[PDB]
Amino acid sequence: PVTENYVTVQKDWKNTVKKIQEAIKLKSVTSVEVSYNDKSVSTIDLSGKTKVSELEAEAENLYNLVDSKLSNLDDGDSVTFKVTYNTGFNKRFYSKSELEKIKTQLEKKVVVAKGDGKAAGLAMNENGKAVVADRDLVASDFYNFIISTDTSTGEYILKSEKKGAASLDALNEKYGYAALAIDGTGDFGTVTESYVPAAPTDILKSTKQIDETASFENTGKDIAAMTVKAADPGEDGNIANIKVINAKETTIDVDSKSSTSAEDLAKKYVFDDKDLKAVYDQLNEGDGTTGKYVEKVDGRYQVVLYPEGK
Amino acid sequence: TDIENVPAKIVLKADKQKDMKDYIDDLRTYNNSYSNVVTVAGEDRIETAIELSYKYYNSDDDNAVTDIAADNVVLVGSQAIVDGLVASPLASEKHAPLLLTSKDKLDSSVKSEIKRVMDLKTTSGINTSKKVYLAGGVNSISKDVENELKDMGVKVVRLAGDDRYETSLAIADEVGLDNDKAFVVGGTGLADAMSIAPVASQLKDSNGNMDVVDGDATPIVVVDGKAKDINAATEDFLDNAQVDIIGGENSVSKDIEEAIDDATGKEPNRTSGDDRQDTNAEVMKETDYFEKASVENYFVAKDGSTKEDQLVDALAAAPVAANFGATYTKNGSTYTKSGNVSPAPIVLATDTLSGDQNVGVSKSVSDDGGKNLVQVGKGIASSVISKMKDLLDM
Repeated sequence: PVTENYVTVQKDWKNTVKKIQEAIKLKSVTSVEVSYNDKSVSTIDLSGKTKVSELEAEAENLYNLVDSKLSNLDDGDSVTFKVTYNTGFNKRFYSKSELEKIKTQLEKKVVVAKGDGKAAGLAMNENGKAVVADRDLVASDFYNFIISTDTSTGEYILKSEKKGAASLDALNEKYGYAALAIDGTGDFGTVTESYVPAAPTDILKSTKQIDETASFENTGKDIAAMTVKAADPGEDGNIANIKVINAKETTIDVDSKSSTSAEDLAKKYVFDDKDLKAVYDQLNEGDGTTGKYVEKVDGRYQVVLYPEGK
Repeated sequence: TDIENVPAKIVLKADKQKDMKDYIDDLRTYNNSYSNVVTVAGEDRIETAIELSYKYYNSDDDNAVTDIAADNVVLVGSQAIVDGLVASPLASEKHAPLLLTSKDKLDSSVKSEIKRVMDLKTTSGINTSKKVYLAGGVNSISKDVENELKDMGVKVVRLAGDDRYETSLAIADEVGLDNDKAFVVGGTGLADAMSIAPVASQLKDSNGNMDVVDGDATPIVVVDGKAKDINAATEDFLDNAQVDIIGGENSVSKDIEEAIDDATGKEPNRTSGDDRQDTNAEVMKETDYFEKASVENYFVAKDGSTKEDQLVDALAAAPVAANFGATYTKNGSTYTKSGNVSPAPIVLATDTLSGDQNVGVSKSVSDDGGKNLVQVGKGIASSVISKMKDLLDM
């Protein structure tokens, strides 16, 4: 269970609340405590709710609660959200984004790899004879994948289906299973069988995760369907403290020619050297990431500075 | 400042660890430069001393010398550098500012500043701890200034003699030879004495350590170096104290040096250069005064090449430079300090900066660079200021 702090600005407040609503609709958020100028005013507890329709309404109430306050925030005032959430797919829903990524990955996963022909394996049709195949076969050659929702809870889910006989036949006349080493001169229908995909029975949703060992297991000409197992465990009761202030946010790319120079940034604002020295000292130790003044995000070094004034 | 009141949120992005560190280092340099390179000047010399007193005495400045009401004040004539030449160590030991007035009339600006630093207010009275010292005779500070101060209702003590040599003795007698040490300069060594005023004004306990609460200053004595000997009054004062002479042989000759050797029983030391600016540089190079690679703050003032009377700017600033970094305050009936002391020298230069001085600053400055640079008064060329900023990494 992690406790982390975050500071956000006023002109990006709609995005920050949007994110909290998105976590609520995934059933992760247990409570949200809203405070005006360090004064607790309201609390939202989502313990009993276990359906997307129920979570959507409590998501809307949060936006309606802090709409006029954040829209008219004055210099010196602040708003704080204390969010308690759980982690792990045995405690939250899959989002549609996460399911779409898994879908692409499953569609392109290799199910039958091309062999040398010196033993049993994949054979391809060459003018009536079975020769070494030109490519590997993938799951999307046999199955098609569908994203829908559960009729009990409303969470997004992922399921698979056998392709049509038309699509599968078009494949059966080109690739097949050779149960013995192919000499490249043996007839296709005689030296090759067609692969048989199994009927899918599992669905990816809460409490489940893709079992990459069982899924698409090859046993001769048989191919297993997408199989799921118990999801990995997560921690309970993480805290995220998100503050919203009325400050201008400015980003500088040090690796650019147009970026603000350290000289011109120092004429505008006034900085504390106890913090500037804290940053400099950390960047003289290893990679410079161990410590709270520098971090790596999306493959880049990031440092956040708050000037004392202008 | 609190996060609810910060003006902005800066986010810095970089690919490589080096390019990020180099940006921060440059940011540090310009941040310190723009903050702590200040100029305390005003319209004339009289305003300049007032500007220094308002900023550093009885003030809420981040680098003030004292933030409590002052009990003493030292007054010098604005055109009498000869009289008040040794007045700086007195101001420093008495925890007082050094101010300038006109010879004839007590200027209204000085009248007001004395009230502010001393905390004189019509709602309360002047108690018996409120004294004002006068450095100079009646041809330096007239009787009118003396009597107008007395009508105000404070104590006035004129320290003066028949000439500059007697006057220096009166002032030095007031400072006190508490650590068996004194400085000697020649009657013509105006800038030479001004280069040692920041050193003399440092407060040190009996074991030679910095102590702004309990320490004592080091008196300065002016002698006539165009004689064959020293007079009795001078000889009586020095007793058996270690003597440091500031100036060349053409200011304090070898026979006066020998005279001090025999009268004291202790071989006198001497720091001297080829001209005014070289002697200034030599003071920086002497390890007894400023240890190598350990100075963080620097002051700049005019050298008086065109007119000697302009040395008063350094005269008023010397007590501040000797106590820079600490602040004199109270906590009940107990006096104490706030911070740590790091005395500063005064560089003397109006138009150009001698190469000797360049070596002086480079030796004295710490490896981490300069923290503060203060420009006292107007008239100094920006060429020397940029050169000083470069020398200090600022």
